[PDB]
Amino acid sequence: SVIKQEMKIKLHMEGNVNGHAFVIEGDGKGKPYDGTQTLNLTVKEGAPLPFSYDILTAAFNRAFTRYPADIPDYFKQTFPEGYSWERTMSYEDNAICNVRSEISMEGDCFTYKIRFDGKNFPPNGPVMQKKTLKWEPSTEKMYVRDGFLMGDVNMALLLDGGGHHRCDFKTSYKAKKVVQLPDYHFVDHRNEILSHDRDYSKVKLYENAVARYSLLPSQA
Amino acid sequence: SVIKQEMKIKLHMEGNVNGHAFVIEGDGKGKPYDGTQTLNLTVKEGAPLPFSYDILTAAFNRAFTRYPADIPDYFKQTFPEGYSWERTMSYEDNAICNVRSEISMEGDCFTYKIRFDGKNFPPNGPVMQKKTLKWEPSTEKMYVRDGFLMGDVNMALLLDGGGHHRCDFKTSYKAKKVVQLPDYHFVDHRNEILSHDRDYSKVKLYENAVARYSLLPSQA
Repeated sequence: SVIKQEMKIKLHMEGNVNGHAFVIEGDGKGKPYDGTQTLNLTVKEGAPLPFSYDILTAAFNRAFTRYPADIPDYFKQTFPEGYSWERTMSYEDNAICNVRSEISMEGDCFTYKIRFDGKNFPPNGPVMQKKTLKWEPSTEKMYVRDGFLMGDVNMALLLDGGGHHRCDFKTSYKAKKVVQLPDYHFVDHRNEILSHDRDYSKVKLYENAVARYSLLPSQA
Repeated sequence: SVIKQEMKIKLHMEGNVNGHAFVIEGDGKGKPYDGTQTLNLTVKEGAPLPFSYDILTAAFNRAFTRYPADIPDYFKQTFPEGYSWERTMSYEDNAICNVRSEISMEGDCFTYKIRFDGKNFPPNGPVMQKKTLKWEPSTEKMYVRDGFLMGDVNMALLLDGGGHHRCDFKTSYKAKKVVQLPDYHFVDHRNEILSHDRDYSKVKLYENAVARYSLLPSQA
């Protein structure tokens, strides 16, 4: 127990999407070993945000993932020292976001330092017209590369007028300390905005994440 | 009924990979409602194949998917008229495969006509050096686009060595008749070569495939 049953979170995000600068801070709590967490996010500059808040939410810590015992837990092993991750979000209309987060801990509180850059979103697309409703749930594919951990996930925004808008995430997760490396595996996610105000200047955000091998057995 | 509890398969693939021409035929059988199947495949022209057989396996029919009653089964509903699909396989060293399959039915037998083109495999890469061991199991994400069904999946080739070579599959599945369209969902896979002669001129190939929604409940 360096990672406790219950851990708090603090976070600072600096961002810019299609020219628009903003700053968001968050406070929250979760249960690393259950893989659940809840954050309260507050826009401190750049309100009201002229884009879909959904592009931001996965930026706001795989320490909150239920890991089974037969899969080494890359993320919980790197604490107290921590880790950082970097991600590219590639949208099917050629927008991209590049994100970096640096994760630390002190006592029972994680702290994140986040940079968020989005660009080339079409001005009449679903992101810039706030036409998204949520992220679908997902299955991220986890795999070791050059001594560290990668995660790739096919994501999808549910639009009103129930089509989808696809986005591919690739993330490199880098432990500060060397750790027992896991075999290829999956992390199932469901990310959800539970409540927001009109502007999305205040958001309550929840994630459930559960790591696993395939449900399907191997044939002899 | 139409799709029986047991359906036989016959197929014919015409292929080219890095300039090398080949033809493969196969016979076998499966259980469309269990999502299981076995194929016995034979290289008719182009032996010995100079590249990894693994790049071909996913080309060798989502009617072999166990669908739960609460998710419309797009693939079983298109029979007996059939369907076709078109796929890009995009490898991380920028090799690329483009694949087409036309799927038909006679009585208790599916027949496929497959066109496989692969190119830009680097000559010391693991595909042309036959350093691949298998695909990992995967989770394909299914969503409707303009009245048909797309499936995207992050795939990975386990390497003789211990690392992985990533490949992204994008597939359009086009039913030949109007059919009840499913909501966003997931198909889990595990494709496996069970046995092969030494040149892979004979190969016994197995797939297990089960459709579902997220394992994780929503939060209200």
